[PDB]
Parts: sequence; structure tokens; C-alpha cells
Amino acid sequence: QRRGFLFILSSPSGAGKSTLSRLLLKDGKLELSISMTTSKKEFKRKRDGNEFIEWAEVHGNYYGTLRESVENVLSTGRDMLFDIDYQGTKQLQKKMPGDTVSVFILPPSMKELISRLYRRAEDSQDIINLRLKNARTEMQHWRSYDYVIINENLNQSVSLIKSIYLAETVKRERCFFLEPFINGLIAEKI
Amino acid sequence: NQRRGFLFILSSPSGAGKSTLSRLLLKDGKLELSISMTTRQKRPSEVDGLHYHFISKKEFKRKRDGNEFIEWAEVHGNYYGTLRESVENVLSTGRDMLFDIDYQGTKQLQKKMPGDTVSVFILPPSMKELISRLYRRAEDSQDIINLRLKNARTEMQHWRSYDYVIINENLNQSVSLIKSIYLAETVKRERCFFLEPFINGLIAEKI
Repeated sequence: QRRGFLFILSSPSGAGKSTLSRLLLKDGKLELSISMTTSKKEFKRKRDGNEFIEWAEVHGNYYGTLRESVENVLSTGRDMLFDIDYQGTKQLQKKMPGDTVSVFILPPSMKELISRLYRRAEDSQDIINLRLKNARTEMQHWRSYDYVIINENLNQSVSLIKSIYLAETVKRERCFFLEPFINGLIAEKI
Repeated sequence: NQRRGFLFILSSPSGAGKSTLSRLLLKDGKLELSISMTTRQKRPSEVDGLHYHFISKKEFKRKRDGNEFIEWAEVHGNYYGTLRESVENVLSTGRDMLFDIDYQGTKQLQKKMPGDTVSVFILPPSMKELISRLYRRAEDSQDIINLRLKNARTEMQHWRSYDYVIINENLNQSVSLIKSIYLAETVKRERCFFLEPFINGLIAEKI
């Protein structure tokens, strides 16, 4: 009845990604994308063939989403969740116009962002300060997002994100069933 | 006024449940209802100022020549219009307005205030369901019913003017959707002008 879209969530410091993602995947309406990771020669071949809708190098290995694998899902009306950074977001939005919905999630304050990082004991003060620097770089790209949420309350934020998702499932442009259905109401014999 | 107010436009073929959905959407107070001026004669059960301001054809004409209407249309043989001053006043406070109008008013608002309107078209699941709701509603003479059907068809011809289309299959689900559309648009980036100084605040904050 409708085309699926790629649901793109980004956060400076990307903190609580596993939690917010898990909360949005629980009911099953969103599919997680299975990324190809590092043959190395197939990655370059698929990249040189424009097979990737998104690609990045993380910790010395390549990760990518294949255009074919995403296009299969969206044609069936199933939506896909992406917890990625600005670099991935810009690649998808350029490649999939009309099929992307991007949400940027901001901290209520840097003081609160620092507090959350200082509750991840596996992070030295240096790593904390490096995460703060990357957070400031990411926040500068906020204008590339359809929606921006200030995470003042995680429960409110989950509610808002779910509303964004629900709202986008009934956008006129992606509900291709509307034209024959509405013509059918207009022509129905009474 | 941390973000731009917007005009939340609900349209439906008469008998698809727009009026009931509007009442439920007004309950939590975030939306203010737009009161249209009208040249329709006030019905015995109506009260001026609750849904319409009932004025004369000459007074409607004079308001139109004085540019007082941000939007006006002839709907079912009577004139209806929204005063620009009433919209300006609600939106200056950063507040959102609920609108109960047809496609003619919708198109004017979208052309004058691009980006500040959110339009939702509500459809029946069938015309049989539409007729079933029209009978259950009123004193239900066949003439009024046929004519409401004709109007319903003409309004549905203009569905491409609407940002969202909802098929009213379940009333609770329909309320959930429209409320979800409302909430999503309050956090739409292009109307949150507060963002830039707040994010510059986050980037320039001392750590």
C-alpha cells in the first residue's frame, strides 16, 4: 500500500544508541540494516559500482549498506532503522530522496552530556573529552535533519520519535494506494 | 515563541468524522480553534462565536475589500473566511491553530504561508460507511444525503493538496494518528528557529 522509508536517528556523542534503538525495534515495525563488513575487493567493487547507499571506515574495517538490500525492504512497505552519524546520514539522504526521514537528538545541556559520559566507567577523562569534541562537530550538522528533539526526558523522547515515525507512515507522497482508492470512493455506485 | 506556530488544517468529506476529531483534538489545549466568519444564516441550535461569527453578505464583502481575510471561500453556496488578524494574534504567541475548512481555504493558506501549514485529509473507509455515518448523524432526509455525497466527491478530488491523508477506519486510531502528526510537526527542524542559538550555546559552553 505504501513505500517504506529509512528511519535515520543521529545523536551527538551517539549515547544510548543501543537503548533508544532497542526501544524502537521492540514492536517490529522497523527493520535493522545488516551491514557488510571487512572481501575487501568486493567492497571496492561494490563501491565502484555504486552498490553502497552508505559506507564508512570504523576502527580499521569497512562497513556498508547495499542499495539492493535496502531497496528490497522498502518496496514491500517495511521500514528500516539507521542509528548512524552525520556522515552516514548525508550519504543516505543524497542517494534516497523521499525515502529518508532523519531525526537529530540533542542533549539538554553539555553539563548533562558530560554527566552521562561520566557514568560509563570504561572511559578515561581523555576519551570523555574526545567524545565531547566529536559531539560538537556533529551538532554543527543539525541543519541536515528533518526533525530535532531535545532529549529532556527519555520517555518523552521515545514518544516523540514514535510520533515522527507514525506521522511519516501516512505522508501522502509515499501512500501510492491513495489515487485508485480515492477514485474508487468517488466512482462507487450508490 | 521558541518555534514557529503553525496552522493545523483538518478536512474531510462531510460525514467522515472531522467534527468529532476536532473536539477531541481541542481537549488538551495546545491548539486554538479558528472561528470563521460566515454569511450562512445562524441555525436555531447555533450560538455566535462558538464555531462561526455570523455576519451579513454586505459585511463579508466589506471585510474582503479591506483585505481582512487571509482566506475566504464560497462553500455550499455561503461565504466563509478567516480573519488575518486572528491568525496573526495566535501565531505571535508561538501558538498553533486548528482549522476546519475545505480545500479552497487550504490552498490559499498554503500559498500565503508556505511552511506554516500542516494539512490532513480524512477519508471514509467506504462510501457505504460514509452514508451509514450520515444517517446516524442528523435528521436524515435522502436529499441532504445525496447532496452531501456529491459534495464529498468534489472535495475528494482535491486530495493532492494535503500533506497527510488518513482513512478513518478506527476512531481511536485516527485520533492517535492525527495527534502523532501534530507532535511530529512541533519538532520539525525548519520551524525551530531557537535551534541555532541553543546549539551555538552547546558548542561554546565551557567544560
